[PDB]
Amino acid sequence: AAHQLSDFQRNKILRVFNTFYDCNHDGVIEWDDFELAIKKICNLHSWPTDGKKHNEARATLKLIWDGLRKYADENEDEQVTKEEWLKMWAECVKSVEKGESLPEWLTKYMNFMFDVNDTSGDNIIDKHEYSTVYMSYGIPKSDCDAAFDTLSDGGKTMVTREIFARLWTEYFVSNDRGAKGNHLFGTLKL
Ligand SMILES: [Ca+2]
Ligand SMILES: [Ca+2]
Ligand SMILES: [Ca+2]
Repeated sequence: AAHQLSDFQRNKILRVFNTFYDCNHDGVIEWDDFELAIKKICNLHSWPTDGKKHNEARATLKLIWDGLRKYADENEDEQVTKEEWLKMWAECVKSVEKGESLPEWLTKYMNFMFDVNDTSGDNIIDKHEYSTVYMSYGIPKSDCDAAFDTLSDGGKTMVTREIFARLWTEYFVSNDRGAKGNHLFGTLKL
């Protein structure tokens, strides 16, 4: 009585491990991966290392890693493995299906990524801002452009902070292959 992750769900959650959290592709998340993530973003947007954007990104990522460790690092080595990661997500999905909200470190990350996408600062991610960011993570442009149209409902919805936040939740927990949120980090062929 209860339940595991479906193949669908597990693979969506491993995809994000591999592409966005494990920046040195060694199979585990560590503070070292976050430092890398920080360099990557500074390079993308041309932020100087000792600036306030950089320093605010670092501070935010520290809180996020602190919350992630608290949630997932069961053997307390300051390293989160795919094992630790999936075990945690199993409980984060269930808790979400029962009304609870996602963990605070996760919402923090979502809001931080929204901010990273929305370089114009107008509270809207546009198609160019979007592919600029996900293409930097190895997502093909054609899967960025298709995903954007899906996410914005072919332009009927503005991808604001709140819309990004809802889509974000749906990516990680939805078991519906027709959900829009499935394509938040590039088109999934389904
Ligand atoms: Ca790593
Ligand atoms: Ca660990
Ligand atoms: Ca914008």
